[PDB]
Amino acid sequence: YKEPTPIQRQAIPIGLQNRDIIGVAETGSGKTAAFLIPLLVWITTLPKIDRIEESDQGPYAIILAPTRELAQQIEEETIKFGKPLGIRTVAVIGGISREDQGF
RNA sequence: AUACUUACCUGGCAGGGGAGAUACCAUGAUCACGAAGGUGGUUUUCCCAGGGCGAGGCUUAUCCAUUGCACUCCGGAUGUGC
Repeated sequence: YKEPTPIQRQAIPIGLQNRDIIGVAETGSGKTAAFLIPLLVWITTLPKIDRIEESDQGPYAIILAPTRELAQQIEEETIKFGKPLGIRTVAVIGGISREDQGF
């Protein structure tokens, strides 16, 4: 990602203040990274003592999409950002086996 | 209702008798006439599995016939289960 897209330029700093956002822009405009980046900053800067939890307590974040097709787009991009950072992403969507999903 | 599209939930794999035997047919088998066999038929014997046909018999009631002398069951009809 060589340069921030417009939505990224403005939404990222608002997200870094923990503020809610309504972003008006269409898919293809770099929305996904705009919301992913403040989340990754937050997660990876928690103290290790605080990133510690022994029981599984579900996700730090949920990203809801209207369609399976859009959800998968988001997933692919989330993986490519999250893996290098040791951040795990799971897709709960239709068109996939419930065994695989359940697992 | 039907067809497709997207999203969500779901998601094991594999099959269709078996085992013998076949002298005969095909496979016209690459070494001086030939393989054996295997494979595919055919026929047949086992292990047998599900159907078809229902002769005969068992059981019980309505109607009909019967007043009959036997000691070899045993008139007709119709219907539920066997």
